[PDB]
Amino acid sequence: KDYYQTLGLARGASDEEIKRAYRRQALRYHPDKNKEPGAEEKFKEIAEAYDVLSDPRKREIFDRYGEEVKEFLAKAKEDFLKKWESPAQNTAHLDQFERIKTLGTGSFGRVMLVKHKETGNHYAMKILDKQKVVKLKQIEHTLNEKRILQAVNFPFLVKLEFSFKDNSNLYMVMEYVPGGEMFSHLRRIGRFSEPHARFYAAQIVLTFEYLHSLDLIYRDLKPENLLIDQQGYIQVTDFGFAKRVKGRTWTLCGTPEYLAPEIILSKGYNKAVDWWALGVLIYEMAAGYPPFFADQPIQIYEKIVSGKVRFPSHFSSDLKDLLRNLLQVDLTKRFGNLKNGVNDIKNHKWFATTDWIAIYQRKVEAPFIPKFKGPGDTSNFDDYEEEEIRVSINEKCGKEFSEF
Amino acid sequence: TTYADFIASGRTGRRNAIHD
Ligand SMILES: Cn1cnc(Br)c1C1=CN(c2ncnc3nc[nH]c23)CCS1
Repeated sequence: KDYYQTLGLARGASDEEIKRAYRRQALRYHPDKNKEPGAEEKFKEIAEAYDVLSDPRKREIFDRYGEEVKEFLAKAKEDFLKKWESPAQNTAHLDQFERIKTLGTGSFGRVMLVKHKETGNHYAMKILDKQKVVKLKQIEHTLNEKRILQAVNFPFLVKLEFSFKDNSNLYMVMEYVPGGEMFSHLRRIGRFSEPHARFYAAQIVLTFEYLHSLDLIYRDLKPENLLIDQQGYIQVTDFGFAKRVKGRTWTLCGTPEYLAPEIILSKGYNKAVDWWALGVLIYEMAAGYPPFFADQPIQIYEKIVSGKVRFPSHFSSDLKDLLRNLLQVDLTKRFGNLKNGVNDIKNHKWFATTDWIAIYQRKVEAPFIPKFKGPGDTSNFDDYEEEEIRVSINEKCGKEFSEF
Repeated sequence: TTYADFIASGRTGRRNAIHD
C-alpha cells in the first residue's frame, strides 16, 4: 500500500504539499459528492495516507520501503557493471563434460543435458554453430546473450556457469532446471487458476524490474522460455534477444503472439514492450491461449495493433482491468511505462494478495512442485533426435566472435 | 469458439521466434 500514490504525490513532496494534496484528494472522493462507485474506501485510503506522511517520523520509516529497494538495485547495478566491463571467457572446455541426451533444439541451436566429468554435476549446455549464427544474421544477438547472462544475478534468472568456444561452435553451460518448461505444463494442465498465474506473474514482474534497472530489455517473454525449479519457482532462459538499451531500439524480434505494437511497427520502442508481453503471458496463463493468434503472423500483427482484446468469461474483473492496462496499444498509457513505473502493477487490485518481499525470498508456497526423479532426470522434458557434434579442423569465423 | 479456433490456428505448438 503506497501512501504516496494514494495522495497523488511524488516521494519528495513538501509538508504543505501533503496537506493540500490531502484536501484536494479528500474532496474528489468526498463521502458527499463521490460517494458512489464504492469510493468511500478510496476516501479512507486518502485519510490514512495523510496521517502517515504528515508525521515526519512515520514518513521516515515509510520512506524505507523505497530506499531499501533503491539501494538493493544500486548494488545490483554496480555488481552488473563490473561483470559487464570484464565478461568471463573460456571458463571451461568441451571435453570436461559428458554429453548425455538432448534437452531441446530450435531457432537458437541445441541445448543438451551434460555432466562435468570431475565435479560430477549436472548442467544445461547450449551449442550454437558459428556458421549458422552468422547465417541467421544473429552475431550481435549471440554476443549480447552471453554478455548479459554472465553479468546478471537474480533468483528468477537462469545462471550461466561456464562459456567457451572451439573451431566452429559457441558453448554456453548454465544451471540445470529439471522441472521442465512452463509451456509443457500449461498445455497439459490446460490452463492455470488465477492465483496460480498470479504466482508466476509476480516473479516475472520482479525480474523485469531488476532487468530494466540495468537498462536491459528482455524481448522474449513466452512460456517456452520459463522453467520451473524444484521449489516450484520460475527460472528464465533464452537471452538470445536481450539488449542493453538506455533509450530506444528498433529490431523487430521476439515471438509474433507476444510482440508489442511498437516492435511490429517501424517506430522505435523501449523496455515498455516487456510489460506488453507480460500482459500476454498472464492472459495465456489464465485462459489457456494467447490473446492474439492466427495462422499467419501478419494476421497476428493485425490483431495486435487493433487494440481489441476479447476476454474470457471466467476472467475475473480485476484481471480484466490489469490486462486492459498491460495490453494498451499506446505505450504512453501502458502500465509499467507511466509516472509511477512498475509500482502501478505492484499496487494493483489483482496483486493485492501478493507479498513482493516474500515472493523475492522464495518463501511462498509454490502451487505446483513438479515430479522429481533424482539427479539427472529428463522426464519433465520431451525427447529429441541426438546428433553428434563435429569439430572442424579450421577455426570458423574467428574474427566475428572474438569477444565470445 | 475461441478454444476451437486456437486448436485450428497451427500455433498451439512451441512458437519459434522471428529474427526480422
Ligand atoms: C527454449 N530455449 C532457448 N534457449 C534455451 Br538454453 C532454451 C531451453 C532451455 N532448456 C533448459 N532446461 C533445463 N535447464 C536449463 N537451463 C538453461 N536452459 C535450460 C531446455 C529446453 S531449450
